[PDB]
Amino acid sequence: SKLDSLKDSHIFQDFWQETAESLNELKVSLPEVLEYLYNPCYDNFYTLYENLKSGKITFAEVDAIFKDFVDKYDELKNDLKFMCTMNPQDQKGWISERVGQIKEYHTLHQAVSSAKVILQVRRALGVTGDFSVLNPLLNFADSFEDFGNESPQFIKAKQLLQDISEPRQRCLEELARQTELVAWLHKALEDINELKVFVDLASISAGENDIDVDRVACFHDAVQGYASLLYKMDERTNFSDFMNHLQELWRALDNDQHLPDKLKDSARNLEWLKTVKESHGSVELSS
Amino acid sequence: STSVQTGIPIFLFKLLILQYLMDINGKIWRRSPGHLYLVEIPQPLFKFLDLFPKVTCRP
Amino acid sequence: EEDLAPFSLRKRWESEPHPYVFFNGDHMTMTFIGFHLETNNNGYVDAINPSNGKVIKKDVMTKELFDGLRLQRVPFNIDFDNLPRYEKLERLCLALGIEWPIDPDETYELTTDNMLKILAIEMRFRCGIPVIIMGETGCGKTRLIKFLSDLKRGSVEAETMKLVKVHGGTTPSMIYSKVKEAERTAFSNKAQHKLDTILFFDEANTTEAVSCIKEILCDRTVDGEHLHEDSGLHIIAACNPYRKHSQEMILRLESAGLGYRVSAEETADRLGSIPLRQLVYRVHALPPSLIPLVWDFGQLNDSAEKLYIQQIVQRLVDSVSVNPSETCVIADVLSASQMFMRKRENECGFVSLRDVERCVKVFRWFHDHSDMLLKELDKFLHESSDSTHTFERDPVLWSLVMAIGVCYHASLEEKASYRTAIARCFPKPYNSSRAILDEVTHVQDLFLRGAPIRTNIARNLALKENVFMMVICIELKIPLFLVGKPGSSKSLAKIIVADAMQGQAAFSELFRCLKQVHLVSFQCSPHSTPQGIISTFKQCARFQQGKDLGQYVSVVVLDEVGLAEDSPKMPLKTLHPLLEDGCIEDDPAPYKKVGFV
Repeated sequence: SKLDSLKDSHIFQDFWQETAESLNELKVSLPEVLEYLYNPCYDNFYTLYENLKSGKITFAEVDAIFKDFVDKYDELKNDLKFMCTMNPQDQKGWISERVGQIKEYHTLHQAVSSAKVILQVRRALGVTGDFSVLNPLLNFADSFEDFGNESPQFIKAKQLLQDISEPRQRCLEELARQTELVAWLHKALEDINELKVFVDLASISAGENDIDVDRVACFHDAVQGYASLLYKMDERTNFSDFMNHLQELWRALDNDQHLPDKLKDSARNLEWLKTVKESHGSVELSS
Repeated sequence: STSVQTGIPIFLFKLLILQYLMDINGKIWRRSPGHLYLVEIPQPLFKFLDLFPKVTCRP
Repeated sequence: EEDLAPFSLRKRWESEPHPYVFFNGDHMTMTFIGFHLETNNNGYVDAINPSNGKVIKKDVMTKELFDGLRLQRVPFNIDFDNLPRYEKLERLCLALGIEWPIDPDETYELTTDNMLKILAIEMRFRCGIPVIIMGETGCGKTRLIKFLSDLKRGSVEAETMKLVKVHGGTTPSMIYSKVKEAERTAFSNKAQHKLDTILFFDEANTTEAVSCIKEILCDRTVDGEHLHEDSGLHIIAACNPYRKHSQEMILRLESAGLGYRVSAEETADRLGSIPLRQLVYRVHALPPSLIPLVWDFGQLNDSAEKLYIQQIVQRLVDSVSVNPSETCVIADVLSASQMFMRKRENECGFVSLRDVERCVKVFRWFHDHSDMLLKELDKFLHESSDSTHTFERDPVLWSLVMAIGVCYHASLEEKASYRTAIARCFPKPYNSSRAILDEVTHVQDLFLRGAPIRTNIARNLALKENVFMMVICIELKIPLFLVGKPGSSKSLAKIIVADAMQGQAAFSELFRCLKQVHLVSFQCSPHSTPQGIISTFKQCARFQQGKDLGQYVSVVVLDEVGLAEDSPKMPLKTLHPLLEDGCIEDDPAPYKKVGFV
């Protein structure tokens, strides 16, 4: 009956398998499953229940147990209803403050990863500029603390990076990791207005099959999606105009969700893109 | 030879009895009274080879 | 077996006594080789072989005649265990009639049965008896005859031995043309250097034209025209033995994936009532009047096999800077793996001494590349594991573990027994089977992650194994054959490999450091001619020409070779030469040897 009341708790199934790997290939009988296997699960689960009812849990168990719930917040509210159906009392003031605490914690660590990738793109683009607000965040990133309480002084700092996403760090790391192409485009192409003749000059030296043709459109959509950043930046910008141009970058992102994979698949064709401009007469007539 | 499994009595009937070998897009071969054709066949077939004038050889 | 009874019943092996006398050509002495002369108490002298006591043929020699042979000082009754190399070489040149010898191969050892085989073959084409040798592929047939050719020529730069690799698609007209050109060059070599030419048909049992070879040597005729007796030309033919597979592998072969396209009783490729599908060597029946002329070599009795694999590994490690002692570790782990293949009622195709040099080639590929592979493995195991798999790895022992991972461990089905029987030879980091299994698991995970990312994929051990084996054997141009059920994730592996194994446009860094691959596919059918297969090989070789072959590999992918199995057009008969030198009816070259999946 207690397992029937607790099968829709993903945390319970996690606890089940991480304490039942703690027994090792054994043919075992049913009455000792209840004592040798069930009672430690129920005792650990009830101590965990009275912990979440009080709030004495540490952050280490918070990011060690709840790691598979990131940006999946309906199952955890439903899971806390199923979690409190075990001991039959009210559920009014317990769920919403800790779900809010877990949302601020998740956006905090998301903001930490965003800060690391934005300093990496700040280094690889060559723009020195000035941010000066993600220094205590990095001094916290190598810090380690053990408590379960709600961090206030960072909230206003996190108002600049509230709504970025769990994606778009992919876009920032595709900028920050493809450095040879962005150096080659600042060296060799240098402006937006030669693209319309460069596409036509590449469309001869490309093949006739469909991958070979669509490399050109992948390059075109990649540089049209990143032209707000790789060509219009001054070398010393502050944070406010940086997010102000990233705003119209998000408008540029809303028409095409596939732009960082287009950047990567264009970035692994740099040898062809170097062959485009210095191409001699490529003597293959066509099919 | 011994690795000529599945063609012997048709060929022997064409050349030795029907006296011909024919290519339908070309020439035709006629066995002639005036040449001797010895056909060395080792050893079903044992009864078909009996029809012909046979010189058997022994250890 | 009743269908193999004239062939498989070897009435004697080499290991039964060979008492030989010869009368020397230029010198005026005698050679008593292969037997000893002992005195009987009846006043007579008998012949007794070494290595045991057998008193065969009592009452042979009188003792006063034996005293006479003391007086005229014949080299009588000499065992060749305690002779040095120069003395055995001068006994060879006195016996073979060679004047002014050198030693052409110092690595090639001369034990007493190698003298008896050399002198036996030389007697057989000194008097006129045809030379047909029935031995396996592993035993030293081509090395012994090349030593005989290099000894009989002495020092002359001319061409004496010509080795014709007979395969299953070897037509009679090629063999006739090769015997005529060998006859022409035999006349030319006798005219210029007074020297005779050997024509060695290797594997002269796989073709239907074996009776044609019977025309060449049993009655000395080329397509109706006679061979000149005073030309100087000797034909040696070698044959593969006849044995049926043990029944458990025929069980695992009839059930491998979907079974055979034809059955075992309505198949057309037979020898007797046995299919050639169920034989170890695909041999046709020898014609009679060569059955009483064939005779057997040794079988490599597993004592000297360690010596041969040691010479092969020391000649292919290139140990100018590898190791002094780990070469012996390679040698005895390969001996242990070969003995594991022997300690079972079957092997795959009795691949001894050719799987070993291929596997040393794989080891050389890994050890040449064991600088970025270990950095990527360090990165992967740090980002995805604990510190247990984060130890420093030896760039020679890791490559040996992966060599036996892809040579032997991939094909076997009893893999855990192989791992626990091969872990008794490895040093400290690989004493357990679990360490070898973990290491091959992490590197298969490394190559699957080096591919572009896929979601909703059947990420299992079979896909990892197929991707890992296919990447390696496309890099090394080893052919690989893959049979599975029709959902085995064996064509998904083809897709993700062909998209990941791009040369410089690769996704990750490991595949960026490897070759570029363009593959030409050909889906086989029961109505498949061999001309399509030849055209596919010539097309991929046409892709491969003009390019840097260290950064470009073409690979044919044949998609339904199970459907081309016993098709009466026989398209796979041409496959065996096209995988060896890359082209039939042409001399080999670069840009012709291509990969095969």
